[PDB]
Amino acid sequence: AVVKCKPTSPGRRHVVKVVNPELHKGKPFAPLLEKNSKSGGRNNNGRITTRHIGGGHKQAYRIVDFKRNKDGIPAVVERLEYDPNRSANIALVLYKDGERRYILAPKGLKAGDQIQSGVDAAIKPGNTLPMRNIPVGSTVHNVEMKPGKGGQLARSAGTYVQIVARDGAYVTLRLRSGEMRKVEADCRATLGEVGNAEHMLRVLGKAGAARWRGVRPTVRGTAMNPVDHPHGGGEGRNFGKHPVTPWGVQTKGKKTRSNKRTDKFIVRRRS
Amino acid sequence: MIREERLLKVLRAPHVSEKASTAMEKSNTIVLKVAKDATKAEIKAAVQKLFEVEVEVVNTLVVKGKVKRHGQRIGRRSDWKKAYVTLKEGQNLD
Amino acid sequence: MKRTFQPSVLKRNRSHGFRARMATKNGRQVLARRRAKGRARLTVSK
Amino acid sequence: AAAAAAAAAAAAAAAAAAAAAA
RNA sequence: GCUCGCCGGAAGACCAAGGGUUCCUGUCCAACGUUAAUCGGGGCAGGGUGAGUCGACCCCUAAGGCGAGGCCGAAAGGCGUAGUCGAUGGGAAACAGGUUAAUAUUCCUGUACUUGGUGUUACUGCGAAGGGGGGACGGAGAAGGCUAUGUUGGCCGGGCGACGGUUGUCCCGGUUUAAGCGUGUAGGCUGGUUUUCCAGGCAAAUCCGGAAAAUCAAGGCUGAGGCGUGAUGACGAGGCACUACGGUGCUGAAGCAACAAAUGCCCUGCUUCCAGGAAAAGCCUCUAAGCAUCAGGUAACAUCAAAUCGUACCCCAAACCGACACAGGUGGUCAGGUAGAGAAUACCAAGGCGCUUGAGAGAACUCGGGUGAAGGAACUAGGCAAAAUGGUGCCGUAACUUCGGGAGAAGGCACGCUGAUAUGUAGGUGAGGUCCCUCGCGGAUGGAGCUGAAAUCAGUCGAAGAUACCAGCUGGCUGCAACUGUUUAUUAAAAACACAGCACUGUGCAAACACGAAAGUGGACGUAUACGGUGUGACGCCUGCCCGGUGCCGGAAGGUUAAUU
RNA sequence: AGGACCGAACCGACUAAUGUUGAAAAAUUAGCGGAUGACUUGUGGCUGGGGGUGAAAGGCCAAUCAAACCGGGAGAUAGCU
Ligand SMILES: [Mg+2]
Ligand SMILES: [Mg+2]
Ligand SMILES: [Mg+2]
Ligand SMILES: [Mg+2]
Ligand SMILES: [Mg+2]
Ligand SMILES: [Mg+2]
Ligand SMILES: [Mg+2]
Ligand SMILES: [Mg+2]
Ligand SMILES: [Mg+2]
Ligand SMILES: [Mg+2]
Ligand SMILES: [Mg+2]
Ligand SMILES: [Mg+2]
Ligand SMILES: [Mg+2]
Ligand SMILES: [Mg+2]
Ligand SMILES: [Mg+2]
Ligand SMILES: [Mg+2]
Ligand SMILES: [Mg+2]
Ligand SMILES: [Mg+2]
Ligand SMILES: [Mg+2]
Ligand SMILES: [Mg+2]
Ligand SMILES: [Mg+2]
Ligand SMILES: [Mg+2]
Ligand SMILES: [Mg+2]
Ligand SMILES: [Mg+2]
Ligand SMILES: [Mg+2]
Ligand SMILES: [Mg+2]
Ligand SMILES: [Mg+2]
Ligand SMILES: [Mg+2]
Ligand SMILES: [Mg+2]
Ligand SMILES: [Mg+2]
Ligand SMILES: [Mg+2]
Ligand SMILES: [Mg+2]
Ligand SMILES: [Mg+2]
Ligand SMILES: [Mg+2]
Ligand SMILES: [Mg+2]
Ligand SMILES: [Mg+2]
Ligand SMILES: [Mg+2]
Ligand SMILES: [Mg+2]
Ligand SMILES: [Mg+2]
Ligand SMILES: [Mg+2]
Ligand SMILES: [Mg+2]
Ligand SMILES: [Mg+2]
Ligand SMILES: [Mg+2]
Ligand SMILES: [Mg+2]
Ligand SMILES: [Mg+2]
Ligand SMILES: [Mg+2]
Ligand SMILES: [Mg+2]
Ligand SMILES: [Mg+2]
Ligand SMILES: [Mg+2]
Ligand SMILES: [Mg+2]
Ligand SMILES: [Mg+2]
Ligand SMILES: [Mg+2]
Ligand SMILES: [Mg+2]
Ligand SMILES: [Mg+2]
Ligand SMILES: [Mg+2]
Ligand SMILES: [Mg+2]
Ligand SMILES: [Mg+2]
Ligand SMILES: [Mg+2]
Ligand SMILES: [Mg+2]
Ligand SMILES: [Mg+2]
Ligand SMILES: [Mg+2]
Ligand SMILES: [Mg+2]
Ligand SMILES: [Mg+2]
Ligand SMILES: [Mg+2]
Ligand SMILES: [Mg+2]
Ligand SMILES: [Mg+2]
Ligand SMILES: [Mg+2]
Ligand SMILES: [Mg+2]
Ligand SMILES: [Mg+2]
Repeated sequence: AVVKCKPTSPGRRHVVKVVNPELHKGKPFAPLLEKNSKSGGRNNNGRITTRHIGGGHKQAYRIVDFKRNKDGIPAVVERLEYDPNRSANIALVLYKDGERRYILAPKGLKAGDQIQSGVDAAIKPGNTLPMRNIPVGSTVHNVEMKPGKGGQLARSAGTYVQIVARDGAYVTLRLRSGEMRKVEADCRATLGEVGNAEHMLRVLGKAGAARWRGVRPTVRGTAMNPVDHPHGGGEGRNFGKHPVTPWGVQTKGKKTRSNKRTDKFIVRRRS
Repeated sequence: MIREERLLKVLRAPHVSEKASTAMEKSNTIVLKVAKDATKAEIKAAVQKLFEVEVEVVNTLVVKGKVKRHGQRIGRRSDWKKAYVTLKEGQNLD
Repeated sequence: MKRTFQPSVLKRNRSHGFRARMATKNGRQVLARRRAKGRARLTVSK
Repeated sequence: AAAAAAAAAAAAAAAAAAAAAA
């Protein structure tokens, strides 16, 4: 669980690891691995397009199903594995006809149970079935947006999203940020939350884990020189202008969502 | 098989030296000076059908020439491949 | 101190060499200038 | 023989800001 | 040529990226060397690199680059698909001795190995731009067996020691021998084998993967090292001789054992932690488009072949970069004895160099240095400098706290040498001999020899026993930032910055935002427990009042108003 | 186990003298800190100037930087020398 460590040093005073001991060591099951190194935010055109990204450890992109294409057939899980890319834990699964895929772990998936991807699915945490057939009030993660594109909704390590009602061929989704989004009936879905829900309890502890995770030291504003950021300088500590981004837009509450495109799906934003 | 027209151009001269005057007797080897486009085919077929003698195996290198200064202006002598040609047991040149 | 220039021909002759200045556009606007004076050491091939 | 005639070192403007008169 | 200095994890040897005759002899002294010059990295003339195995080229890919098409852009161009490029990494090979004034794993005797087409010998499922297993991988510590080397003894050869001893428990020197081929090793890995099946691996698969059923105690994989064989050869202390007294030719015994031992091997292993640790090819293997009793296929062997280029020389330097033969700057490979924990440091070997101006006298003064009567910070901005402390074993050790530290707190004592406990034990290694054995590189087993600290007690010596080198100044009361870190190369390491933790706000994923006019590209092959922006900086207690100015958020009855009209 | 300690090579540049037409256009000597990590490093690919990169100093982008350097309009212009 949330294992604490002890003050053996400067620095190591505020660390707490999260150990799920069911996760096996050894090797990841090799024929669903490939290579995706990091460009440190540098795009193809050579500049920096997202800041503070650079450094970290070499990671391998596990091919993850987000589709559950093999409907109807049953399967059993094999193992639970530590994912390198997303914060969640992945489940190495066994299809009955012989393949192996990787499904994001529902919070009840101990090492040994079974999952039935299909329209004929049971209502158990781990299944997958389109959204005509979820009974409402349920807790559904791994939600798509279009009929077969891939899940992009509630895919993080601790999330879950509610289905709240229905109207016709539209079903109403209360997301984790609390934005009611109408969506089509065919978009793929699951049951239950996701597994490593205590991931938000884990704190980093030292600068070492920030560099290991990949995030560089973000430079704060008011000490930078006044050519290279508009929070500039001043001999002393002076700030008294409006708080802005590096490109002139002020930040604290100013909307910069700049669409009139997906208005006809979004019911109401949050508070 | 290398044609005779290409074969007849591949040599300039044998090469007098102290290591030639040791490799002649104490190991029975000869010291050519061939053209720069010569491979071990173009000397293994070239010691044979030009003295009507035989050969064991051939070796070469690419000597790079020195830097001379005639007057006060620099000068670069032409490079030239030096070939070592070992002769078989029971062989003796003219 | 480590000086202004620590040589490495394996990159010098591909970041300054003749085919490098022939691959781009304006390298053919430097090779189109060195012949006006007529440089006998045309570029940095040895 | 012969020889050249050197010149024109990077003479560092011959001074720091030594004469601090303020 | 002899002393004498000095380095010896360098100032030694071989190579790297680099340089382009500096290497070697024959000369030559004008200029070049912060001098003279026979000498020189200087001129001048000649001589000097050898390969199926080392490396490059080449077979294959990473980051990227190029990139027909295509998409996009005033045009050039810009990314980008298939591809084809791209080492610093992945894939064939081999070594030991001799040689010249110079090269040589390349030349020579010696003996090995691979990879390609060939012709035949019997064997007759090859077939692939496709399918799978592999290559294939992080960090830390921890052992286990081991050698490169090191020491000692046994042996062999020489010598009886310029001055008191020195035919003895004495002294010197030497004791080396490889890949390859069989040996399957201490150990590490993993349950194998057919019977039939199967929504799968793009299609088919006899290959994987899965479902069983029968059935066995055991199948291989993986490997360092030691023994064998390589081995009558080579070297080999040195004697045997003449010649160009420089050399060389001709001979040649011993070649054993034990212990010590890595930062080198197994190890690309094991354990275990989280930040979760490349691809593709060579290879292993299965199949279709294709097949014909053909072709191809490995089972043989006689072969035939296996290029081209790099190879000299210096390589932490007088040969590279720094304009100079400049206290400068750069990476990888090997570590010898002796006290020590040790690649530090000290003195040494093998090898190297003794620093391109030298002699003379011993002024002020400058620099680098040793010691000092007495006083101890009186000096001065300030103990800056210097001095002093310094090593293990054991005793001993505060307020204060986040319980970890403070702390090595403070301060102490012990220590050199000889003998005895024990003629060198406690500890390890371990052959004699039985012993049984699935007989082998096996153990049950036993102690020869070998090495081996500290301890204690006695004695003695020194002014001084961790004696040199080496090797923490410590407490007291404070601000400041929590800290480890990092920055103004070339005056500023700080109170700066950055950090983890927090707070807000933006962002529903074609995100949000940024670079590019666009194409796309990052974000992210991620999905609100995620990302971006800003604010302050661990935790501990805490984060009060005000929305008038100012911005931002929503709200739209009215006033207010463009383009149009 | 450790951004743990003491201390080598390696880095790093804090203190002091020397050296400042020095040996060196930033270094020697003697003391110093980090020294299994946010390290250091070999070689190679990427980032273009109102741009990059930056633990952000207005520091660095070939000894030059509050807009590098190389040609050009350049015979810019200078009411000042
Ligand atoms: Mg940031
Ligand atoms: Mg932050
Ligand atoms: Mg501005
Ligand atoms: Mg102020
Ligand atoms: Mg370039
Ligand atoms: Mg000495
Ligand atoms: Mg040297
Ligand atoms: Mg020369
Ligand atoms: Mg010479
Ligand atoms: Mg002279
Ligand atoms: Mg003279
Ligand atoms: Mg000479
Ligand atoms: Mg010379
Ligand atoms: Mg050759
Ligand atoms: Mg040969
Ligand atoms: Mg590419
Ligand atoms: Mg391109
Ligand atoms: Mg085109
Ligand atoms: Mg290629
Ligand atoms: Mg390479
Ligand atoms: Mg390679
Ligand atoms: Mg090879
Ligand atoms: Mg030599
Ligand atoms: Mg395959
Ligand atoms: Mg490792
Ligand atoms: Mg040994
Ligand atoms: Mg030995
Ligand atoms: Mg005597
Ligand atoms: Mg006597
Ligand atoms: Mg052997
Ligand atoms: Mg050599
Ligand atoms: Mg030097
Ligand atoms: Mg200079
Ligand atoms: Mg030593
Ligand atoms: Mg030393
Ligand atoms: Mg000198
Ligand atoms: Mg004096
Ligand atoms: Mg003194
Ligand atoms: Mg005295
Ligand atoms: Mg005194
Ligand atoms: Mg006194
Ligand atoms: Mg005073
Ligand atoms: Mg006074
Ligand atoms: Mg005072
Ligand atoms: Mg002091
Ligand atoms: Mg001192
Ligand atoms: Mg104060
Ligand atoms: Mg500080
Ligand atoms: Mg503060
Ligand atoms: Mg520090
Ligand atoms: Mg820095
Ligand atoms: Mg400074
Ligand atoms: Mg910061
Ligand atoms: Mg601050
Ligand atoms: Mg208001
Ligand atoms: Mg306001
Ligand atoms: Mg408003
Ligand atoms: Mg620094
Ligand atoms: Mg400083
Ligand atoms: Mg120093
Ligand atoms: Mg240290
Ligand atoms: Mg440390
Ligand atoms: Mg600043
Ligand atoms: Mg400033
Ligand atoms: Mg600069
Ligand atoms: Mg500019
Ligand atoms: Mg400008
Ligand atoms: Mg003009
Ligand atoms: Mg003018």
